[PDB]
Amino acid sequence: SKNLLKKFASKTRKKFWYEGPSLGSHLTPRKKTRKEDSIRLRVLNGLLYKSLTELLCTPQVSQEVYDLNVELSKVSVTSDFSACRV
Amino acid sequence: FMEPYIFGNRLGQDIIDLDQTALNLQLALNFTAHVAYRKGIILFVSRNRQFSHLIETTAQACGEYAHTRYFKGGLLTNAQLLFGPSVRLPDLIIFLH
Amino acid sequence: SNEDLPVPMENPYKEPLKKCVLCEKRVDYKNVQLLSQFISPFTGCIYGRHITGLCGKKQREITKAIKRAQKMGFMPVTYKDPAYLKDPRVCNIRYRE
Amino acid sequence: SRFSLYPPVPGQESSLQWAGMKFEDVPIAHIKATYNNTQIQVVSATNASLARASCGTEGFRNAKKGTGIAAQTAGIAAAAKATGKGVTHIRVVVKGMGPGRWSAIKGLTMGGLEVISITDNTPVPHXGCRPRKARRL
Amino acid sequence: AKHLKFIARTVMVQEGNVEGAYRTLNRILTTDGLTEVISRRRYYEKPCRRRQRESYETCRRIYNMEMARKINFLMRKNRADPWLGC
Amino acid sequence: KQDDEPPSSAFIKEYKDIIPNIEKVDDVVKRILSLEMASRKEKLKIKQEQLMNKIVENPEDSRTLEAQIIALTVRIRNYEEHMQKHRKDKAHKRHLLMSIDRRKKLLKILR
Amino acid sequence: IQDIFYQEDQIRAKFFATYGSGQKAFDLFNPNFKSTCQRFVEKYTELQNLGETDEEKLFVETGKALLAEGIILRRVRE
Amino acid sequence: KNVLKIRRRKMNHHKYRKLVKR
Amino acid sequence: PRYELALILKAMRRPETAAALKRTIESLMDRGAIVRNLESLGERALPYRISSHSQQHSRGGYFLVDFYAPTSAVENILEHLARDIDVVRPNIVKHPLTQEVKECDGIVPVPLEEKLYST
Amino acid sequence: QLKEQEVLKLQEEAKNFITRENLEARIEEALDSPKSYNWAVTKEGQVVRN
Amino acid sequence: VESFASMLRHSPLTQLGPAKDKLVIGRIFHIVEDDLYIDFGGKFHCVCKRPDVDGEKYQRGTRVRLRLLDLELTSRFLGGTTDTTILEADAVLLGLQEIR
RNA sequence: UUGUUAGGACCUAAACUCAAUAACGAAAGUAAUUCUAGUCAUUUAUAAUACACGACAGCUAAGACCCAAACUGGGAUUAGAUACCCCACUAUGCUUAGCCAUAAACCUAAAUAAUUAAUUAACAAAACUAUUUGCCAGAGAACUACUAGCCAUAGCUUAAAACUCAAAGGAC
Ligand code: FES
Ligand SMILES: [K+]
Ligand SMILES: [Mg+2]
Ligand SMILES: [Mg+2]
Ligand SMILES: [Mg+2]
Ligand SMILES: [Mg+2]
Ligand SMILES: [Mg+2]
Ligand SMILES: [Mg+2]
Ligand SMILES: [Mg+2]
Ligand SMILES: [Mg+2]
Repeated sequence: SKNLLKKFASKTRKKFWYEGPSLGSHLTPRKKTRKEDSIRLRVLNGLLYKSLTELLCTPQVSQEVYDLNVELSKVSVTSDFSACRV
Repeated sequence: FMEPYIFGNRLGQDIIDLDQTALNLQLALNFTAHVAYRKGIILFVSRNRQFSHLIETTAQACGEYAHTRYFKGGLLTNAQLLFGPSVRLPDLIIFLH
Repeated sequence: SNEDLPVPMENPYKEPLKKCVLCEKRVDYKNVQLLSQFISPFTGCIYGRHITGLCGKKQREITKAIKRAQKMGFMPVTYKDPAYLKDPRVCNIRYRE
Repeated sequence: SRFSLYPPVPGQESSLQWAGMKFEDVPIAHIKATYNNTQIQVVSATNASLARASCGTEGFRNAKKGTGIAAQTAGIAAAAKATGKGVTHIRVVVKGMGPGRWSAIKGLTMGGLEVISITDNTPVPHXGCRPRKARRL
Repeated sequence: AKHLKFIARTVMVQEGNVEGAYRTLNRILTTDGLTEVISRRRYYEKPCRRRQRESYETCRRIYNMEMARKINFLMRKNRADPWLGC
Repeated sequence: KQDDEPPSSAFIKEYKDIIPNIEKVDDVVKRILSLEMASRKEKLKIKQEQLMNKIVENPEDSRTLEAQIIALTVRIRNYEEHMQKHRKDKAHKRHLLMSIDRRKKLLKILR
Repeated sequence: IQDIFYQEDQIRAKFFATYGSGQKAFDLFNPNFKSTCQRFVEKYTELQNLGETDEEKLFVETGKALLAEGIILRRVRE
Repeated sequence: KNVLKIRRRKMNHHKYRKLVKR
Repeated sequence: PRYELALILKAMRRPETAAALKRTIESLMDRGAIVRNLESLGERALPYRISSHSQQHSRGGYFLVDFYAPTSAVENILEHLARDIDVVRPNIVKHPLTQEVKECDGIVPVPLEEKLYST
Repeated sequence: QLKEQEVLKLQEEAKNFITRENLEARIEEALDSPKSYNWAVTKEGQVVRN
Repeated sequence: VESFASMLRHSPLTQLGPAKDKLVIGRIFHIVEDDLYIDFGGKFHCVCKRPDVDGEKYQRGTRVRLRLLDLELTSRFLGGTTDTTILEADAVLLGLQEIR
């Protein structure tokens, strides 16, 4: 009947989402700026920031690395998506 | 618009009635034969890249034409610019995809 | 007409619905050992249903039992009891180093 | 056969000692890290004051009083007074979330004190007092 | 106040690694949401303001989690070209 | 008040006709299943049944206008007792005035 | 769109729940392939033609018949 | 969606309230 | 109705604890109750320090009393128990067993389009 | 039938209810035998009782 | 002449039932570096990775064993009107089939 | 004054996490715990000159008072600063009685029962039929003047004309 999410559902749909089944040229292992690219690179930087902190302060990587307990300043992937800069 | 032709849904995968396919294929093959009989131009068109070489090889065997590459905007509506003054357009286009 | 035509029926292979780890179980305020499995060891804060993995109905049942146990003198508010630190881990959350 | 982050449970018996004292006996270093001044106090397990320091007492003033390096100096000063009184191991209860929250703990380590644990006691009301109104800028 | 001291929000230092313990305590408080709670309790957020923020953050989390699914889903097809030359 | 108020020793409507058949039941069991150890809601199910017998020709039917009117008279008298203690309860004051108006509407259709 | 469900599926669902998929691998390139499950359903049908009315009787008898044939049926609850 | 029509009413009511005060 | 008392008692020796449970259960009977069962849960450390009758308590004896009583007696019982000097904290609730574990067939999830664009 | 059974069950259960006559005796039996309502669960859903 | 309805009822794919966690035999028809394109008799092929053990054995025409998961990988996304498909199947390569 | 107190008092005020939930209620509104009372059947839509309600602010009397805070005072800034920032402290926010009856009281969606195809002004929230009531008829003047009713008295509801203009307004 009354949905609080309706107020902001349409605003966040252009800022945090794009339509169509298209993946960026950069996202492949191997131009004109687009808004979808900003979304496709913003989410990866957050996932890698969340996921690369689940390795430094966890035991999977190694025993010395686990002891290092390395917190991260920021994660930022290159627009070309050639490599990452953690 | 495809639901008329679907025999049913087998655990999520739509099945195509092969009886309607047989009737429709008979008409389509029959039409394609009279066009070829009358010496019309037939163009095979597809953008599926797995079958690009097969479809180009098929057209060459038939004696007809294939366009499996990127289709330029205006190829048919603006043919005279793209091809020349008196270019003859295809009389039939077969869309494998 | 045709003997081999498909027969209407409910899906024989329909997969069962997944249940929560507290489905069809009694959540009691006096069972502080079970309630402690859904709070934080350090702060004692109740976990959300995205961490606990419970359904809505059980998430509310655990929430009410924790608040009742805390307010009646059964469960500590600010931390998890050290006795229950060894109980199985059922929540998708990691805190160590 | 591993280290436990969880403090030795009070009232029980443990195998961990520091200079022949149990966890319940180690003196406590109370650090109040606010956004302007970082104060530090060390007390015995019977709640007797041993050392005290702060960015203000060290001599910093105004905006310098609330920097990381100002708290580090305050921690080193508190360590020196406590070390004289006979303190080698401290339990660090750090209240507050200001700039010298960590720096005060780093100064205490630089001053020759051995921190065995770090607690946090930042006040978190459970529903409490209305905070002051948002600043417009 | 009426609870026991040194059980809640307490971490133990391992091998005199006082920086590693402090980094662990912060991840615990950040994960339990105490850091965000203390940040927002410095000044008063009006009830209408609070509701607008929570509805926006919820919708941002939905569209972000959904965009992650779409990239992960469409990244399976990301591989060496099998039909090079056609 | 009203002529009839259910006694404290009366059984609830679920076991009203079941305990009499049972040959012998203890005093304690009779007290547990009486109206003394029940909520007020149970005491209202007994009041309604008594009125249906004394008024309706076919007490088995509860969907007749006469039965619906009896259902609203018990509620109205219940809401009135509620409002005598909770003088500033505005939700139940609305429940009382809306039930009175509902009864008047049904009495008009019955007439 | 009609969901395509034949009467054999009632039997097939039970076989997969009780024994899983046959350890022999499906070969979907052979147009006349007979799987372990399809042999179970063919025998289960034969017994039902005789007139057995109990599903439990038809399921345990069919298992015995295939055991005589030598097929390795593992009642894997896991 | 501008608020211009609301601003005209805003000024009318403000000026009217000051007239009543005088 | 059927009510479950949750009575935390002062930590005492068995002679005095038994006297406290006789005085308590007698009060329930004096309020028109029918006691059904008595359970002990053992003496333990309280989750926090409770102050009753000008004394701070860290340990108490946990007991349950199952009984029946009229709806009007619940308040009188809690009032009386709060005045007793050997009762750290009395709490009457409706008996849990009177409430029956519901039956569930699983979790059919809500779609995300319904969550955002909703009725 | 259901209500007759439910009434009969309560009559049998009422045999073991507490009364003034057996109060002191029932109090001592309770103190001797403590009860525990604590149990835990696993990721699978099994109940673990220590 | 057999009818289409009969052909579908007696089809190996109809006998397979649900394709989740089923075992099937496939054939490698295309290889791209260490990626194997395997036809298991369905509409869409699957793509697996060359196993470290006996890598050289997996050549074109080699029949293998698979554990199916989905016959087509598809999923509707928030705000979509149709399911997005990657035109691929999901299977886990188990190893070579014994010729015997 | 400050920091600590596993010291005492207080029960004022407000209810973290749960809540990534979307329940209850006519709306307003409502989420610390417990208990008591309690929501329910009119076929359905359709009501005012009647009745009962109605956030916040405000008024009346007696209390409360942790914190917040119009106003006010003090300090900064500025050409000025009757402001934004800093500090202090009131009315007030709380309780109990009564009044007041207003909100962007806005899902800017009247209610109800159908339909999804024989249907893109734009944007928003797909289109559209039927039934009943309410409401609208260029913009401003105008949440104004006068009238009547009201515990309202610098108030609310009801609500024009002269006169001016050739536009005002909505979406892209
Ligand atoms: S899924 Fe059944 S109660 Fe949670
Ligand atoms: K609105
Ligand atoms: Mg004007
Ligand atoms: Mg001033
Ligand atoms: Mg004041
Ligand atoms: Mg109005
Ligand atoms: Mg509102
Ligand atoms: Mg107005
Ligand atoms: Mg006016
Ligand atoms: Mg007037």
